[PDB]
Amino acid sequence: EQESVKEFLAKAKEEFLKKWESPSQNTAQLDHFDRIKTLGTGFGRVMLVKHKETGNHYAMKILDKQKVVKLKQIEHTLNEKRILQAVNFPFLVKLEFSFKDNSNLYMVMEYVPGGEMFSHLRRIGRFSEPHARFYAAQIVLTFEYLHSLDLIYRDLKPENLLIDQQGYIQVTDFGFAKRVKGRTWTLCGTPEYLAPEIILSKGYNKAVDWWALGVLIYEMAAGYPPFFADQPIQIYEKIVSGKVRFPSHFSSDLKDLLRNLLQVDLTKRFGNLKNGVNDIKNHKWFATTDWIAIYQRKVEAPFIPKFKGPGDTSNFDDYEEEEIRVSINEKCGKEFTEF
Ligand SMILES: Cc1ccc2c(n1)N(C)[C@H](CO)CCNC2
Ligand SMILES: Cc1ccc2c(n1)N(C)[C@H](CO)CCNC2
Ligand SMILES: Cc1ccc2c(n1)N(C)[C@H](CO)CCNC2
Ligand SMILES: Cc1ccc2c(n1)N(C)[C@H](CO)CCNC2
Repeated sequence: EQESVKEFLAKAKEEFLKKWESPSQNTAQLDHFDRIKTLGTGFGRVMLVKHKETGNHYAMKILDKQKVVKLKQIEHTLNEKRILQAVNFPFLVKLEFSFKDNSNLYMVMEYVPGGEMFSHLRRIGRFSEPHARFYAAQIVLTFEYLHSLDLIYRDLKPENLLIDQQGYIQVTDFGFAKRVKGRTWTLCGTPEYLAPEIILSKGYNKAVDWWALGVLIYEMAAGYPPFFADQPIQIYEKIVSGKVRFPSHFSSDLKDLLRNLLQVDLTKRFGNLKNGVNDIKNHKWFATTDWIAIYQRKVEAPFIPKFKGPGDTSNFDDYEEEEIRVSINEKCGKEFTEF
């Protein structure tokens, strides 16, 4: 559909609000699926499952209700599921089902077989600037979409970006995402990717996602993130200084974009100025990017992950296989009424 960015975002917001104000609930149950393999573990696990009637594969995120309460994650788990059931964008993973039982919360999403961007980045070492720019353009469009809905993402990093069968990104986890008008205050995220105003316990806004994009672009093009150290306290000291050194192989345009995204003063940071996302989209580093062609998935990707079929797990790693235990008695019912 050929139309302005403004009209596209206006309709996107109308559609999001309809699902936001009436969330879907209870759309499957656990014994509708066969368990295949644990894909990741950290109050929660991600497991490859297969729907018994259709044969379709899904990634099932399982959260232990007792651990969420103790780790003070209740509102974040409610945010994640409510946001995931309401969004719709080419680079966002689709939630197909959600439900809960006596012990756990379950979010059943499309399974993306290509693996995490993190794995591919670490195998190759670094991405060339055109390869990094292909991925970065998808994040810029996704953040323009999310921010226009008043959503902040708050966990951009290579482990949260999966690569699909066409070589495009799927942003998968929404565990820290939140609908925010104005400012928000929770400490969350991952140390290497935190903006200075999060570290300093300030009231912060969507500018923290544009800072995180600067960290991601740096890490994709260098092979390592710009602020790193053995301990979080030392990482935080480097972030708040904002002193950054760039590899000599970085182009001048890449360095300029990064100095404007990794701007410690949030009131001067690209993405947070009067022209908003257009200061990023119009930057010289993106001069070759065809934004419509990226959105429509018409650009050939830099590479296609190797995998054998929709159930192949070869691009994910191996974890001890543990039970999914469901109590005879219901736990934490009041806390998760809305889920
Ligand atoms: C499909 C899949 C596998 C492994 C993981 C995963 N998803 N995700 C996105 C989690 C966050 O939920 C973080 C990355 N590591 C484990
Ligand atoms: C009762 C309540 C309201 C709002 C919030 C909340 N609890 N908590 C504790 C979360 C963490 O889950 C972050 C702080 N801001 C939102
Ligand atoms: C440059 C331009 C114009 C119009 C649009 C556009 N880009 N994109 C890529 C959006 C998403 O941002 C969807 C396609 N239609 C509207
Ligand atoms: C294997 C399995 C099944 C069911 C349960 C279980 N384990 N355990 C041990 C839990 C967790 O302490 C408590 C008992 N209720 C359900």
